[PDB]
This record gives sequence, structure tokens and C-alpha cells, in this order.
Amino acid sequence: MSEPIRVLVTGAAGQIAYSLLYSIGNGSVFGKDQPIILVLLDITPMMGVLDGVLMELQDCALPLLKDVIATDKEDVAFKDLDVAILVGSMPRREGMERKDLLKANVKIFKSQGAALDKYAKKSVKVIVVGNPANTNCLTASKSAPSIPKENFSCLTRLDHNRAKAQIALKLGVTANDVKNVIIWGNHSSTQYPDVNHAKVKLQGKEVGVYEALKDDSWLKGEFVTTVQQRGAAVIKARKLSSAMSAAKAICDHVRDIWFGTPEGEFVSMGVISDGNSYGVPDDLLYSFPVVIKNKTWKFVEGLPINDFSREKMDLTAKELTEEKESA
Amino acid sequence: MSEPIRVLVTGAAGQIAYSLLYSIGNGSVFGKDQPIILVLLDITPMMGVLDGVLMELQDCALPLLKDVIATDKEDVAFKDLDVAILVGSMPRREGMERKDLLKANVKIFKSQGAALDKYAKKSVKVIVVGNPANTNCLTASKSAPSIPKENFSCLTRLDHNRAKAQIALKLGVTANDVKNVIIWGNHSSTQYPDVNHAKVKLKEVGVYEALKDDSWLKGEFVTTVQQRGAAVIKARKLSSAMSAAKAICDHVRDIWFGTPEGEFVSMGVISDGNSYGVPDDLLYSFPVVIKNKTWKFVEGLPINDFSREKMDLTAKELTEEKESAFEF
Repeated sequence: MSEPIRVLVTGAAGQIAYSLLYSIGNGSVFGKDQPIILVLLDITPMMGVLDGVLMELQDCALPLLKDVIATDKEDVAFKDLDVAILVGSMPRREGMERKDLLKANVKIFKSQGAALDKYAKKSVKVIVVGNPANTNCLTASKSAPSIPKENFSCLTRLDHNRAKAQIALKLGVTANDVKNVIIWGNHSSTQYPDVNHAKVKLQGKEVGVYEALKDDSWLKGEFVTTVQQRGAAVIKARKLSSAMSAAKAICDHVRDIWFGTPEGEFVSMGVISDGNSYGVPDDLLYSFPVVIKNKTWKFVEGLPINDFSREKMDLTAKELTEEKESA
Repeated sequence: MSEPIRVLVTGAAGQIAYSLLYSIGNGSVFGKDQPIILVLLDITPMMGVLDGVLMELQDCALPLLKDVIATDKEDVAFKDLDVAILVGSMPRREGMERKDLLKANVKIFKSQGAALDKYAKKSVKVIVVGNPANTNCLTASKSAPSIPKENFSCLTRLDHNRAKAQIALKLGVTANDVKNVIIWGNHSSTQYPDVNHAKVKLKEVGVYEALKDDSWLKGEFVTTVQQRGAAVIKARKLSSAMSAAKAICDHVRDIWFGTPEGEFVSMGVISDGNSYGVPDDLLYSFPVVIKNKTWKFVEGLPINDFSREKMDLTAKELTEEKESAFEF
């Protein structure tokens, strides 16, 4: 390629980044002909771990990895970025309530937004992973007034992929046989996994998921509940939070930005809500169904919203409005 | 699509496997048109973590992953296998005498060899990763008399890839531009990282001639590669799973699809009939070319005096290991 792109991953000594870096370095995200300068940020006490991660990346003998830089300083980390994957955040520990998790992280993302605004390229694409994702993204965006608001997205693709898998498992097909599920709203308990516009190929024929299942109460109750609580279920089994599947979801999310959404499909992404036609307040970071071409996302327009869907999309909008006011 | 192949990964609840399963599931090891039935084996205490691993594999929404089976039973794990990746072994607890460790691992791999011998396809490819890789692989091979000995291999590709990375680093070139490094012999400690037959494009020139620093290549390069895994563990304090999993993928891919034209790779294989003065009936890393899923020795490579000593010393380590373990 003409030039390597500089891709920053924060929280780079942690578990999600450990499952993500190889896929970036080996060409599976940005393309088999795209060299990459990988920039890794984490806190100062983690710099020794991060030198070990540099050693492993070296020992993968990846031809596209032109350089890997480890740092604990924002000026180094955010310099001339083409992509910023914001994984680092403060975790919710025992004893702290949801308000405290929000308070802890607002300062982190206001600072990374300021660094983006001062050091990165104005064309940088910023994908926000660390929780609370949507509000962390909004905070950073507001602190980066020189970077176009459309360049900020937050990760609902993990919830999206989980919704797909539950449908595929119930109906007995592969993941690629399901498409156009939607995660509306907050990456949180109030997310709405919507399948009113989803399709599945069943006997060579594409059918709606509602029609295919003949079980509306499952789709409107237990299905929603399973996708919302999936993260806690994984934590309960392996005593750690998801890392492999979260990294795979980041790869999907960034790849669809870089290359575009597949023909006939749209995907779930947290984006700035300004101008949406679905009754969602403006100036929220909210997950919508989008299509992507030339690295520019676009709302999927004209989807019919029934009354069950209306109630769910409004409840998640309310929670996001309340998180914003806390910040 | 091809019919599904059944692929086992043992130690499936551990760190290396956690970094490996995605690459198998997403098609990058066995091909984008090859559906996979992924069989995961670990010890009963790990079954709870293993079910969370299974949940994450579902949550990747992988079209090629036809099914995922998680189990602690050999008769389930080894049925009708096309590939078995034996990652799990007994790790050495602090203050464990090596007699007890050799007995624990002989027991594991005798059992798994017997399960291969009774339940798997006779065409199964077996790749041994868990330490001590070479002797564990030999144990399983001898415990599986009906499986062709050539179907067994053990992982030296991690040290092979590390060697390639150090050469490219020292010559200021990209990883794609070095080929034909060799790891001879044992998987750890005494492994001989040999670049006497390696090429680098600057166009194509021998590495010794390109670098013009015989003592670094015979000294610091060798100890850097031999000690690289201990250096990563010191820094990360945890596994070296990301690069070990990449190496496993490279190793299995090169079995499945073959080595590129003009290139060989490093693989622990049964030493029978080699022409390099290595004892027979050893599992020993050699340079190999692979076609139609069948490896063959790269023959006739000139062995200088320095290389002969390095290859004999690692042969001696393996011989002593084999005698010690087979007392069990």
C-alpha cells in the first residue's frame, strides 16, 4: 500500500487487546495489502506486560506489521492516528454503583477526546469499546470538537453477534444464514435486540425471523433477556469477562467501516443520533442499523416500528439521556 | 462446502487454546470452504471454564463452525478425528521432582495415544504442543501402533518463527523476506536455530553472507532464540499464548496445504531413516517440505563442524529424555 495506517489500541495490556492485536497485525481487519503501524497505550504500571506483548507480536513474524509502539503517554499514543480503538476504561468493582463507574470514566474519555482533538488526524475513526461505551464515546466526541461527530462510533457489535447466534441456534442454521438483526440504543441492560427486520434462509428461501420461528413470546421475552444477560453468563462460567468474542466483534465493526457493509445487509453501530427518523433524541450516542460505503455510515431509513419496538427504543433512549446528564 | 472435519484441541480451557480456537473456527487454518466440528477436551475441573469458552465461540457467529463439543471424556473427544492438537500436558508444580512430572505426562499421552489408536480415523494428523513436546509426542506415537508414525508431529514452529523474526530484525527487512531457517532437535533448551541454509531478499542472498557477523549468528542469535520464551514470561508474567497459537496455525496450515515453492519449515517428526546422523526412533525437529499432507526430509544439506556439535547435543538431550520417561 501507499502508506501504513497508524492504529491505536488502548488498554493494550489487557485481555480484550490480547485477543485483538493478532487479527490487526495479520491483515484480517484492514486488508491483506495494508501495512499497519500499531500503537499501544496502557497505564504506566502495565508497561512491562506491554513489552511482552511487543515480543509476541514480533514472534508472529507478521509482514504487514511495519512497527509497534508501546507507550503510557497520550501525546505519543494519539499522534497522527488513522484509527483509535478505545478499549481501556475503569472497571466496575465491588462496592461501586453505576453512577461511580460513570464518574470514574468520564475523566478518562474527556482526556482521550482532548488528545484526539490535539494530536490525531482529523480523519481519524474512533471506535469506543470500554464501558459505559455509548456515554464514554459521547464524552470523547464532545471533547474533540475538531473531529467530525460521524467519525465516532461505539461497539454494539458484540451484542449484535450474540443476537445472531441465538437465532441461528434456535432455528438450526449457520451464522451466515441469519442477517439484519438490530441492536437499538445503549450497550447495556436496556439494549433492544430487534428481529422484526431480520431474515434467515431456511429451505433455500429467505423468510423473516418472526415468521420462521412461530413463537413471538420467545422473541419478545426470553430472547431479549438472553442477549442482555449474556455477558454476565460468560463471566460466571470462565470467571473472566469476554475477550475472544469481544475482540472478534471489534474486528467485524472496524472491518465493516473499512470495507463496507455486505450487499443486502446492515449492521449495528453506536453513532450520533442527530437527524434520525426513529423518534430518538438528537445528540445521543445510540445504536442504529447502518449501512457503510466508502468508510461513511448512513442510517437505514424507513423501517416500520411497531408498538413493542417503540416502547423498547424509548426506554433505552431514556437511560442514555440519564447517563448523559450524570456526565 | 466440504464435509465437516473433526478437529480436537486438548487443554482447551487453557491460555494457548483461548488464542487458537478463533483461527480454527474462522477458516484461516483449514480453508474458507472447510466446515469444522470443533472438539474441546480438558480435565473435569476445567469443565466450567470450558463452557464459557463454548459460549464465546457461539458469540463469534462463525459460519464454518458447524458444531462445538466440550468434553472431559477421551471416548467422546477422540471419535472419528481428522486432526488432534494435543496442547494439554501436566504443568510442573513448584518443588515437583521431575520423576513425578515425567510419570504424569507419560500417563497422559499413553492414554491419549491409546484413544487415538481406538477411536480416531487412521488418517488422523496429530500435532503435539504441550511440554515436553518431543517426548510427549513419541510417547503417544508408541501408544498408537495402528496410526502411521509419520502422522505425528510436534511444535517447533514457534522457535522457527522467532528465529525468522530475529534475522529480519538484524537485517532491517520484513518477515516475508527471510526463508529456510531451521530449528533442529528438541523443542526447548538445546534447540539449534540454524541459518546456514537460510536466504534473505535484499536480491536473494545467504544470511551468513548478508549479515557478515559469524559470531553473532553462532552466539547471541542462538541464545536469544533459546531463551525467548523465558523472556516473554518474565515480562507478561502469564502465557506466551498469542505467538504459540499463531505458530500452531502455521504448522497445521503447512500440513494441510503444503510448503511454498523453494521453502522448507521446521517440524518435530519421527527421525527414522534421516541422513543427518541423528538417532532413529527419536522425535526430532528437521527441515521438511510438505505436499498432499505428507512431509518429507530436506536431504543433502551440508553440515559444518559447529552445526554437527549443536545437532548432536540436542539429540543427546532427547535420547536421555526418552530413556528416562520410558522407565514409566
